[PDB]
Amino acid sequence: GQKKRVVDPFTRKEWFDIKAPSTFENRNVGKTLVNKSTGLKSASDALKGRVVEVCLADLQGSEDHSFRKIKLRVDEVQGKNLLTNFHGMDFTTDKLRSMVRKWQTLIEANVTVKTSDDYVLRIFAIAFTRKQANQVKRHSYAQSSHIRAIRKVISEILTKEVQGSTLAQLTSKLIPEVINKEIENATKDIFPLQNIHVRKVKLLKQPKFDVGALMALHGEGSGEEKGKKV
Amino acid sequence: QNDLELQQFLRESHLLSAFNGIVYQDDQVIGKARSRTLEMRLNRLSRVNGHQDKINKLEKVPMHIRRGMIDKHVKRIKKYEQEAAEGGIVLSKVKKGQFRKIESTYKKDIERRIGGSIKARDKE
Amino acid sequence: FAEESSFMTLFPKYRESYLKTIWNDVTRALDKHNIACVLDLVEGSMTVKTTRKTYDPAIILKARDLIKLLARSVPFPQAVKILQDDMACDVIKIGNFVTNKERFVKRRQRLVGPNGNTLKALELLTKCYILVQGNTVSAMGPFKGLKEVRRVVEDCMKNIHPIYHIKELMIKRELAKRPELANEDWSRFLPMFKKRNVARKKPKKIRNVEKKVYTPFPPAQLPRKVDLEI
Amino acid sequence: SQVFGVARIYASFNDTFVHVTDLSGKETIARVTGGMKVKADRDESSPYAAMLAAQDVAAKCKEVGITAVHVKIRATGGTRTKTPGPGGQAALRALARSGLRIGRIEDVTPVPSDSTRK
RNA sequence: CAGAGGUGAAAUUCUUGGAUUUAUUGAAGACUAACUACUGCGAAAGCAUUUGCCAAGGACGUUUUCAUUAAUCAAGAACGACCAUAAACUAUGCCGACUAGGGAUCGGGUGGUGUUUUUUUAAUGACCCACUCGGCACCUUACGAGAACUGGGGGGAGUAUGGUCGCAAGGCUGAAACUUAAAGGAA
Repeated sequence: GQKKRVVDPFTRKEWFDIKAPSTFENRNVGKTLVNKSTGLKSASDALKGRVVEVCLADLQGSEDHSFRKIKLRVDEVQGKNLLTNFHGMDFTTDKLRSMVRKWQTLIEANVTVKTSDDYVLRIFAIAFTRKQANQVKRHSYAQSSHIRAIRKVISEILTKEVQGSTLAQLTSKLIPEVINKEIENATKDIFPLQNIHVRKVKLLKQPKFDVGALMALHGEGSGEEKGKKV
Repeated sequence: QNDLELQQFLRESHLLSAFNGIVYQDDQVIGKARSRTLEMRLNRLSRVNGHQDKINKLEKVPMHIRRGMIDKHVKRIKKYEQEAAEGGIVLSKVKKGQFRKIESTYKKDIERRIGGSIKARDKE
Repeated sequence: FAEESSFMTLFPKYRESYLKTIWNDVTRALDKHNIACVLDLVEGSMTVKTTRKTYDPAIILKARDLIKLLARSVPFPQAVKILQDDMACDVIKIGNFVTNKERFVKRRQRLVGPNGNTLKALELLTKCYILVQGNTVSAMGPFKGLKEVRRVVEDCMKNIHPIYHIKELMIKRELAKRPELANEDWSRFLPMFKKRNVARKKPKKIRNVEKKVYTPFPPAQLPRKVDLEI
Repeated sequence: SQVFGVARIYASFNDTFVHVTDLSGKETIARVTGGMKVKADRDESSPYAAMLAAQDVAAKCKEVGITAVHVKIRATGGTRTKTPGPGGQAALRALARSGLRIGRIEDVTPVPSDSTRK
């Protein structure tokens, strides 16, 4: 039949940029389109649900976070800025495919923990059984009771690292990979365990908004702006 | 099972790949593939009614160089099937005294000189 | 250029005496594409990195495929045919098809063939390089050949024999090399359509309606003559 | 100085998709597939079709104001081939050759993680 | 915003009442990827996410206990009116009442005495080495009569046929009682 004639949809598009929370280094991550702020769907509520997936290397300046992408959820719009909060964390698939080798065991755990806020998080963990230096047998398997005990102490100490953190404290805790060092130190009594990682953090429920808490995560701001000159 | 062109292509797939889209049908097969293909077909036809001491005559090779040929070929076979066994690779299954037929078997024409199995040990 | 790309696979320990030998050829074959590569022999890994002089954006993906082919134990002159545009990998998964180990290994050995004939004829027809290893099937080749070998392997793990697919591949080659008959369907020429589903049980369902209810408690045993006398 | 979109190249067999969106993925900038550039209905996956689709993608991205793209290259995945078709590397090469800067190439095909086969 | 599947090409199909692609979220039914092995467990068919409960089982350790309670199998028992489905398909090997081994691996135990571990919260590892018991396999060795879901003709490769049973040729069709139209074929 008859279809449609085009009218260019980039004349009604508005550019915002995304300010990341201050639990990171350099916080301008990029820009985002949205339709122009008309009545009946204003743009500031056409936003506020969008998550962006950025790289932690791009958020932290280094390159040892070249894996480990994270998600930032848009919460509050002010003055052509999208202030975001932490929404999750995930490895790239190539990292854990680069970690998995045969002739070892992968012990993976996960716990659903509610923080010192009322965010509830499903937080994961992977760990691979190392072989010691001077080990001549090619296997280095765990005896599955060592797996249950390792997974037990993984669950206990990382649910101790949450509940004893807020979201900002947990994010600043898992940027420099130090919960992995806690797992390694707490587990070398059982098995050697190379390259423990957290690998995945999911938000499940989020409490309320608390604009004051978000603006204290970012920085202040209030405007009296221009005035019309007639 | 009673397709002739299909089964001929199946059992002459090895030396077609050794001496090569590809050609497989006669009236398109150029030299060394043609000679060994025709010789393989004539051997397989003549192994029914011809005598077993008269169908597969080995080329006369001296003792101290045929035994070295066999030892180096078995070293190749053991290295190949050991490398495949420590990899995942599923190999085709041979009988107990036979030599495993590999790419050097098809290229080097080694079975005319060494046979398919040591028939003294097969006899005993 | 690009920012940075870095892939890494990690290889099993027995491969290192081969990879140490062929490794200078890998550096030649990748430095003609301006890709660095390290071979770590202590952690047992192979990494490829996009350097400052890489103007081909997509070649780091083929370098990734090359090093995981080297890890999956294809040889070097076979595996450097992945650095060219007309050729790619596929890793068919055959483990999740059938239940018992006997039927699994018999269908996988059927995929290999007597003396390797089925596999070598498949490599010849599809112009691919196929490795039946473990409970998966690696393959390198052109994309039409990869589509063909994937359908061959999956239907071989289902019950239909692979020499039917080899026959229809020969039929399709000698049917594609004529200028006419190239927009007509070849289903009358292919013998693959068997119509072998031609049984239907038609009993009266005497016991099969509802017989032999299950009780968890066993019956007692017929006692011996000694028991019957004492 | 760069403005970053993402590339979202989905390169199956039988077709390729070059679909730049913004950094979130909610707003699209010039989805053009392979089968809409030149269609013999079988050359949809071809490197020529992927180069044409990525070239007028990069035209509209330079029109809107995007200078660089983060490349997310996926295959059909699922319970299927997991290997990108012939159009993925061609679309990536044409996106780089037509002015756009490339960053963060990553492979986001859906590995099915215990699938629904039998 | 105009195509998407799919194919060797196509097609049935979906699609401007927005398909395919992208992002957020929900629901459903399965399934337990890589780790995954000539490894483990189970009487066999079989069994792979976490945690808990319920009973079970095996090997080892034992200066515990009972005291011949035992081994094999015909018979018999346990396991194995709606929506409609595949199995085999190239294979292998010399058997048992039978001697020693060798490397690797799984579970337990003993000893050694180094490194990872570590400390006055409980107990508890991992690796290396030797020995030992029991397993799944593999590579070899030495030595023995090892005899006394039922229905079957007689080797393989061929050759001939004045026998018996069949199937099959001719010759332009129309068109025969009719030297007969139209039309078609052939050359």
